[PDB]
Amino acid sequence: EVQLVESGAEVKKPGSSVKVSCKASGDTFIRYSFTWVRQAPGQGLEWMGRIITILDVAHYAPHLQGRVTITADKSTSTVYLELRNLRSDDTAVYFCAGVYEGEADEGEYDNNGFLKHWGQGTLVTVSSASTKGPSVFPLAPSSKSTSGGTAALGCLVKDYFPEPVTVSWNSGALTSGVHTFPAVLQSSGLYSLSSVVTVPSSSLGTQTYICNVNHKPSNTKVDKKVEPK
Amino acid sequence: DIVMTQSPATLSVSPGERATLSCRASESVSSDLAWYQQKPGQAPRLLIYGASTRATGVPARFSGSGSGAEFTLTISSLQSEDFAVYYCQQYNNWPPRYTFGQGTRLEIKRTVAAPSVFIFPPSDEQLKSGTASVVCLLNNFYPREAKVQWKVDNALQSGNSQESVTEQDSKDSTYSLSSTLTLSKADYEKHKVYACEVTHQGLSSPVTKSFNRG
Amino acid sequence: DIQMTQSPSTLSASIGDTVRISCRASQSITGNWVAWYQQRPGKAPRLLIYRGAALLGGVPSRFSGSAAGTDFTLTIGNLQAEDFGTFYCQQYDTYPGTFGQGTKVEVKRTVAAPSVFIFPPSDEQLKSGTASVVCLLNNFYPREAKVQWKVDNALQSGNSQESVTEQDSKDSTYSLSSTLTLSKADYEKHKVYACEVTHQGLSSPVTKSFNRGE
Amino acid sequence: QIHLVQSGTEVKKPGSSVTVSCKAYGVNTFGLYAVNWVRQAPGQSLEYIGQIWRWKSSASHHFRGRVLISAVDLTGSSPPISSLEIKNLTSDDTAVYFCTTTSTYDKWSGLHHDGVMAFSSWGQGTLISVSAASTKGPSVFPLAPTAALGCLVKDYFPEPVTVSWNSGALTSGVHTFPAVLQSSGLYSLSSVVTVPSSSLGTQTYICNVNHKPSNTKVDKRVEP
Amino acid sequence: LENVTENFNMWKNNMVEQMHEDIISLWDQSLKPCVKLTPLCVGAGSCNTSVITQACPKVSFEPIPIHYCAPAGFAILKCNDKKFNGTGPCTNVSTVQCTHGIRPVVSTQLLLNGSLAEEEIVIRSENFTNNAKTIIVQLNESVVINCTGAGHCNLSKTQWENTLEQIAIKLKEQFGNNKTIIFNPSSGGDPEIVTHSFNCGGEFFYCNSTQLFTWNDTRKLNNTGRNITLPCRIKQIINMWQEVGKAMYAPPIRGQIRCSSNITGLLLTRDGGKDTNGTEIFRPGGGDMRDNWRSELYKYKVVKIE
Amino acid sequence: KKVVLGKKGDTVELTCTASQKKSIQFHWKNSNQIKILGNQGSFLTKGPSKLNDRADSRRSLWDQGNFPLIIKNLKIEDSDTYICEVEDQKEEVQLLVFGLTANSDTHLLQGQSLTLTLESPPGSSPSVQCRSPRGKNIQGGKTLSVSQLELQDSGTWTCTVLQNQKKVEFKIDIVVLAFQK
Ligand SMILES: *[C@@H]1O[C@H](CO)[C@@H](O)[C@H](O)[C@H]1NC(C)=O
Ligand SMILES: *[C@@H]1O[C@H](CO)[C@@H](O)[C@H](O)[C@H]1NC(C)=O
Ligand SMILES: *[C@@H]1O[C@H](CO)[C@@H](O)[C@H](O)[C@H]1NC(C)=O
Ligand SMILES: *[C@@H]1O[C@H](CO)[C@@H](O)[C@H](O)[C@H]1NC(C)=O
Ligand SMILES: *[C@@H]1O[C@H](CO)[C@@H](O)[C@H](O)[C@H]1NC(C)=O
Ligand SMILES: *[C@@H]1O[C@H](CO)[C@@H](O)[C@H](O)[C@H]1NC(C)=O
Ligand SMILES: *[C@@H]1O[C@H](CO)[C@@H](O)[C@H](O)[C@H]1NC(C)=O
Ligand SMILES: *[C@@H]1O[C@H](CO)[C@@H](O)[C@H](O)[C@H]1NC(C)=O
Ligand SMILES: *[C@@H]1O[C@H](CO)[C@@H](O)[C@H](O)[C@H]1NC(C)=O
Ligand SMILES: *[C@@H]1O[C@H](CO)[C@@H](O)[C@H](O)[C@H]1NC(C)=O
Ligand SMILES: *[C@@H]1O[C@H](CO)[C@@H](O)[C@H](O)[C@H]1NC(C)=O
Ligand SMILES: *[C@@H]1O[C@H](CO)[C@@H](O)[C@H](O)[C@H]1NC(C)=O
Ligand SMILES: *[C@@H]1O[C@H](CO)[C@@H](O)[C@H](O)[C@H]1NC(C)=O
Ligand SMILES: *[C@H]1O[C@H](CO)[C@@H](O)[C@H](O)[C@H]1NC(C)=O
Ligand SMILES: *[C@H]1O[C@H](CO)[C@@H](O)[C@H](O)[C@H]1NC(C)=O
Repeated sequence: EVQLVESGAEVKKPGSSVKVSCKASGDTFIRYSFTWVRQAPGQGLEWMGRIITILDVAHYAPHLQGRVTITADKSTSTVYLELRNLRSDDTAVYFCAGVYEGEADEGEYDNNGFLKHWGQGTLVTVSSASTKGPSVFPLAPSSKSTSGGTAALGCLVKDYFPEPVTVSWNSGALTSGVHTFPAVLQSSGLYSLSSVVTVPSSSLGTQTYICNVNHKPSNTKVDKKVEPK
Repeated sequence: DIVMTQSPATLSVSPGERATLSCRASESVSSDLAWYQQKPGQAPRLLIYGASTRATGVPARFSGSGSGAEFTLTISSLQSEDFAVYYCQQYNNWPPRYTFGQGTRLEIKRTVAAPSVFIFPPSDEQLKSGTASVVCLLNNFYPREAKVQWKVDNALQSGNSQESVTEQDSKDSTYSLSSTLTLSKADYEKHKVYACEVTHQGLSSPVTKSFNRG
Repeated sequence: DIQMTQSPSTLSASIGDTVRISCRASQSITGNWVAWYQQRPGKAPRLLIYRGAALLGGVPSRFSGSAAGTDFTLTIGNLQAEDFGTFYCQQYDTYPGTFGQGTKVEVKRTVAAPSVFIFPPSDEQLKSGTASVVCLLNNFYPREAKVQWKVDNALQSGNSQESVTEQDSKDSTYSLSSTLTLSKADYEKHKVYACEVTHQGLSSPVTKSFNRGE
Repeated sequence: QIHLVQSGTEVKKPGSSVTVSCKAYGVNTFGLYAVNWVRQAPGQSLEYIGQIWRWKSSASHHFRGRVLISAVDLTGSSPPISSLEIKNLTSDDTAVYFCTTTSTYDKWSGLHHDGVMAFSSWGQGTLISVSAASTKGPSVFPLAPTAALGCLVKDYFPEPVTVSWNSGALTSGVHTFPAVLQSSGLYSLSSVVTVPSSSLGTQTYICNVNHKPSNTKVDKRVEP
Repeated sequence: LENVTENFNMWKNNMVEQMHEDIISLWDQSLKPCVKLTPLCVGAGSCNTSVITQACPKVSFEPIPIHYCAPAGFAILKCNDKKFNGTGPCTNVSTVQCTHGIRPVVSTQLLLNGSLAEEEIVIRSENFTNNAKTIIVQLNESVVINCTGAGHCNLSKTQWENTLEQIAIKLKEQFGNNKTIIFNPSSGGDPEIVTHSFNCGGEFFYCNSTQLFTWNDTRKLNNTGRNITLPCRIKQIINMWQEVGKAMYAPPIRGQIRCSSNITGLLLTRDGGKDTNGTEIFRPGGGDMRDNWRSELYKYKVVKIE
Repeated sequence: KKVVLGKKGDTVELTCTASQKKSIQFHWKNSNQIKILGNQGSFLTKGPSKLNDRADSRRSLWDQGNFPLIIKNLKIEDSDTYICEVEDQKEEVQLLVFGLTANSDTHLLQGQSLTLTLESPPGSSPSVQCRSPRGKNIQGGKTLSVSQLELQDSGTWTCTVLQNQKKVEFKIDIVVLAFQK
C-alpha cells in the first residue's frame, strides 16, 4: 500500500521545461507502473503517459509526444515527468498516479491502465507573468443596500501571481458564513479572487473586519481592515 | 483516437436518492474502463476498474456496469460525501493511449433559492491605484444558472467583467456568483450609474442593484 | 627396383634465383609416378610435389615439376630463405618406391679463405694418458677443403676425424675441425706436428705447425 | 590437421629387438589412410621399409622376415596407432625411423598407384641407435690460445651434450661442432671461440658443459 | 537406402540454422510482444535499449508440424542406425524428399513432442569431454507431462525415476562405468534456463524442475507421492530466445490453458569437476533452441545436386 | 594472454571478444576447468563456480561479439587464469586481486612509522609505490612503511600495484599529529 509524494509547484515561463518529481514509498517500486495525469484549471483529466517502470519503457499521449518524458530512478524510488516547450495551456495540476502490477520483479505483469494510487498533485503555471504579491481592497458593507438582519461585505484580492491564495476573516475567526470565490485569470496574466461574509449590520463598528490574505509564493501576507466605510 | 463522452455533463440529485452516470465510448474498449471520483482540490479517486469491479475499500453503493462502449457507474442511496465530479478512464487500446471522459458533476439538487445581490463599489484606495473594480456578489442560490448583466449608464455593454461561481457548499448547498466589471480610472469617472442585473431562475423577476459614483 | 640418380649433388644459389634439380629414372615412368620432398637440417622431409607436377596443398607455387623422357626435374623460382636445404626425388611407379641420393642447395657467397689454428694436447689430457691434436679452419667459403696431418713429416692415415658446421645463417660461411688422435706414447716420441690445408681462397697450401714442448 | 607423433629415442644392444610407435592425430581410421614406414641412416638418403594398407601389412625384400608392422583404430584416450617391430638389431639398423601416412580414400588422387605411394604426412622421426656402449660422462679439456680458443669434450655416451660459454653471455663467434663417433664407440666434440688477441689476459673464458644422461656438469676455465 | 558412404555433422548441420531462423519467423507473426527490448551498442560500452511496442493479440499459439522438402538442385540425405552419434560417416544413408513431420516446440531442459529413439536411450554430444557442450539425451520411451495455467505440471514419478536411470546408465556408459552418476538442478542463470521453460497456449510457462533433477545414484523420492508435481509459473516479462532482450506479453485470459506433451528427450550438461573422483554431476541445460532442432535433424543433411 | 588487476571488494571485467560482431556460443571457465558462466544463445548460464552469485556478463554486448565476465565484490582468491572458450579459441585471461590495508588507525602521531600491508595471491610478487600528499615516492614490494611519518605526509596517499605491465591505485588517508603546536 504505497504513498506517492510529489515535487513542489513550479512557475515556469513559456517555451521552458519543467520536471516534477514523485516519490514512491510504502511498497515495492518496480512492481508499480506510474502514470502522469494532468488537469488544467476548470478542465478535466488528460492522460499524459505511463511508465512500465521495471521495464523502463514509457508510452505517451499523442498530443504530447516529443515534448514529454517519463523516467524513474529505481535507486531513489522516484518517478519524474518532464514537459519541454511549455505553453500557457500546459498550465495545470500535474498528478502522479500509480498502480500495482504484480510480482513484476518475477516476470508477472498485469500492465494495468487504471490508477489506484494518486499523488498529491503538483501545480505548474506556465505563463509570461512575474511573481507578485496581491493587493487587498475592502468591499464596503452594503449599509445603503441591505439592513434589518445582516449585511454582506468582503475583500477583493486583485492582481496576484502565481497561485494559490488562502483567505480567512478576523485573523482566522470569522471563517463561517464566508464565500471565498475561486481566483480568476485576468488578461494581464494575473489572477484575482474575492472573499465575502454576510454578517449582521448591528456588528459594524465594534468588530473591525479584516480578511487575512496570504500568498506564500510572493511571500506576501496581507491584512486589511474592512471598516463599515 | 478513442473518445469517451460522459453524457450527463451535470446531474442534480438529492441525498439518499439513486444517481446514474453514463460514459459513452468511441470504438469498443471492451472492459478496460475505470471510474474515478474527484473532490474539488483533490487527486482523483479510483472507484471502479475493469468496468464492473470496485477498488479496494469503496462503498458498495457504487455500481460498476457495462462492457463494450456503454458503461454505467450507478449509485444506490447517494451520500453527502458522494458529491464530486465523476470520471471514466478508457485503457484498452495498446500501444497506450488512454483517454478520460470529460466529466459529470454530481451536484445536490435542492430548493430553487433566489440570489441576494450585493453591489460593491471600487474602494477609493483601489481607484487611486489606476483602475476600478465593481463587485456584484450573488449570495447563496441554486441552479448555478444565473445570467448577470453589467449596465453602465443603462448601457448593455458586455465585456470588461468576469464571473466566478463557487463550489456547492456544505450546509446550505447553494452557489454564489461573482461578476466583476473592471473599468479604468478615466472611464469609471466618465460614467454615472453602474447597475448589475441578475436574471436567476429562482428570481420572480430581474433584480437590478446599482449605485452612482458616490 | 627402379634406380633414381639425382643431379647435381650440391648447388649454390642466391635469394631470388631460379634453380633446377634433376633426376633420371633407370626405366620410363609412363604414369609420372614421381614425387619431390624438402628436408631441412634436423627435421622430417615434407612432400612438395606429387605425380610429377601436382602441387600439394599449402606449398608455394614457386615450386613446379616437369618431365622429359626418363628425366624429371624440380624447378624453384624466386629462391627464398626457407627454401635452402636438401631435396629428394622418389619414384612410386613400381614396388618398392625408391629415393634419389639427394641434392643440397646452399647459399652463394664470395670466396673466403679459412683462418687456420692448431692446438696441441693439453697437459690435463696428457696426464689422463691420451693425446688429441686439433686443427681449426674458421669461417671459409666454399665448403670444399682438404686438411692433411703430418708428424715427423709422415703423412697420417686412419687416425683422424673431421667435423663441419652447418652453413652460418648470417655470413654464409663454414667452419671445420680436424682431430688427430694417438697414444700418449707416440705423441711423446715425435717432434713436429703439422696441419696442412688446401682451399680455393688460399693461393698456396697453408701449413700450421708446432714442436712438442714449446 | 594431421600430426604424427612418434615414440622417443632408444639405445639398443645388438641382437635385441625394438618396437617404435606412431600416434596418428587427425587420422580417422587406418581403413582410409595407409601407413608407410621409412628410415634414414646418418648422412644417408631415405629407404622404404614396409606398409599397412587396408589393414594388410607387408615389408620390402631387404626387411622381410625381420619386421612386423601393425595398426589399430582407437578413440578417446588415444588416436589411431601404428607400430614397427624390428628383430635382431645390428649396427646397420642405426637410423632415424619415420612413420608416414597417405590418404587412400580417393582412387583418382595420384598420391598412390596400386599400393605404391608418395608420403603426404611425416612424423618427427625416432632415432634408434644400436650400440653395446654404456652411459658415460665426458672428460673436458682446454684448447688454449684475433685468437682462437676452446674446449674438447671427449669420450661420452650417449648423445647429447650441450655447451655454452660464460654461462651464455658469450655467443658471438662461437662454433660448437657436431659430435663424431670414434672407433671406441664413444662420442667426442669440440667447441671453439674466436676473440681479439688483446683481451686474452683481461677477459675470462669458461665453457659450461652439460651431459644430462650421466648427470654430469663441468665448468672449465680456459687460460693462456 | 542409398548405396554410398557420406559424412554427417548434426553439430554443424545447416538445416538446423535454416529451421531455427524459420521458427523465429514463425514466432514474429504469431506471438508478438506488447514491448520488446533489445541491446543497441556502437561498441562504445554505452548501450541504449531499442524498444518496440506493437499490438499484443492473445493467440493460442498451437504449433503445426513442419516438413522440409528439398526443392531442386538439392537433395536431403537421411542417416539410418539404431544408435547414430550424428557426427561421422553414415553407412546406411538414404535420400528422402521431405524430413519427417517435426513440431517446432521451443523449450528448455526438456524436449517436448520430439522424436523418440528407436532402439534405446541415446545421448549425443559435440564432445562429451567438454563440460561446456550440451549433452542431448534422446528418450526411447517418452514420459507424459501435463502442464496447466493453473500453476503446475504433473509427471509420473515412476516413469521419471526409470528414465533418470536409463539415462544415468547411458551416461556412465560414456564417462566411465566405475563412475557415480548424479543429477542436480540448474547451476544458475536466466529463469528460462534454470527452470523447464516452454510455451503453452501462447503462455510462457516456467516450471521449477528441481524434483526432476535431484537424483542421487543411491536414494529415491516416492514416499507419499504418486506423481511429480512441478510448481510452474506463467511470466509476462521474459528473456527472448530469438535474440538477447526482454519482451512483455499480455496477461493470460482464456478460462483455461492446458498442455499434455511427451518428454521425448532432455538437454543435460555435466559439470567439469576438474577430473575429480568419479562423480559426474549432470544438470538441466538448453536455452539454445538450436540443440532442439538438432535433436530432430541429427540424422539429416541437405546436399546439392550432382 | 591478457592480464587484469583488481582491488579486493571491487568489480573487475575480464573481457573476451569474438572475431565478428555476432552473439555466438561462449563459456567462462577457470584453470580447473570449472564453468563460471557461459551463454545458451540468448540466455545466460551460470555454472558450478564459487563465483556464481558474483559472476555475470553483459547480454547487451553479446551482439557486438562481446562476452565479458564481470566479477563483483572481488576476493583475493578470485585471482586466477580464467579461460574463455569461444568459437574454438581459448582467450585465457589472468586476474590478480590485491588488497592494501594500513595497520594502525589512519590517525597516527607525528614521527612514528606508517606500515602498509598488501594482501596478494600466491605466486604473485607485485611492487607497490605510494605517493604522499607532498611527494614521498617510497617503495615497498609487498609491505611498505614510512620510517618517520613526517607531518607533511598526513593526507591522501596514492599507492600503485605493479604486476605485468599493469597497476592498480589504492588511495589511502593518513593523519599525522603532534604533542600539539
Ligand atoms: C634372428 O632371427 C633369425 C632368423 O631371422 C633367427 O635364426 C635367430 O635366432 C634370431 N636371433 C636372435 C638373437 O634372436
Ligand atoms: C543512445 O543510442 C543511440 C543509438 O540509436 C546513440 O546514437 C546515442 O548516442 C545513445 N545515447 C543516447 C541518446 O542515450
Ligand atoms: C561415434 O561416437 C564416438 C564416441 O564418442 C565418437 O568418437 C565418433 O566420432 C562418432 N562417430 C564415428 C566416427 O563413428
Ligand atoms: C530403450 O527403450 C526400451 C523400451 O522401448 C527399454 O526396454 C530399454 O531398456 C531402453 N534402453 C535404455 C535402458 O536406455
Ligand atoms: C573435446 O573436448 C576437450 C575438452 O573436454 C577439448 O580439449 C578437445 O579439443 C575437444 N575435441 C576437439 C579436438 O574438438
Ligand atoms: C495427462 O493428461 C492425459 C490426457 O491428455 C491423461 O491421460 C494423463 O493421465 C495425464 N498425465 C498425468 C496427469 O500424469
Ligand atoms: C574402475 O576402473 C577400472 C575399469 O576401467 C576397473 O578395473 C577398476 O576396478 C575400477 N576402479 C574404480 C574407479 O572403482
Ligand atoms: C523450486 O525452484 C527454486 C529455484 O527455482 C528452488 O530454490 C526451490 O527449492 C524449488 N522448490 C522445490 C519444488 O523443491
Ligand atoms: C539427493 O540426496 C540428498 C542428500 O543425500 C537428498 O536431500 C535429496 O532429497 C536427494 N534427492 C532426491 C529427492 O531423490
Ligand atoms: C513409489 O511410489 C510410486 C508412485 O508414486 C509407486 O508406484 C511405487 O510402487 C512406490 N514404490 C514402492 C515399490 O513402494
Ligand atoms: C504424445 O503426448 C500425448 C499427450 O499426453 C500422449 O497422450 C500420446 O500418447 C503421446 N504420443 C506419443 C508420441 O507416443
Ligand atoms: C505437443 O507438445 C506441445 C508443447 O508445446 C503441447 O502443447 C501439445 O499439446 C502436444 N501435443 C498434443 C497432444 O496436443
Ligand atoms: C572423492 O571424494 C572427495 C571429493 O571432494 C575427495 O576429497 C576424495 O579424496 C575422493 N575419494 C573419496 C575419499 O571418496
Ligand atoms: C550396396 O551394395 C552394393 C553391392 O554391389 C555395394 O556396391 C554398395 O557399396 C553398397 N552400399 C552400401 C550400403 O554401402
Ligand atoms: C542398412 O543396411 C545394412 C547393410 O545390409 C543393414 O544391416 C541394416 O539393417 C540396414 N538398415 C536399415 C534397416 O535401413
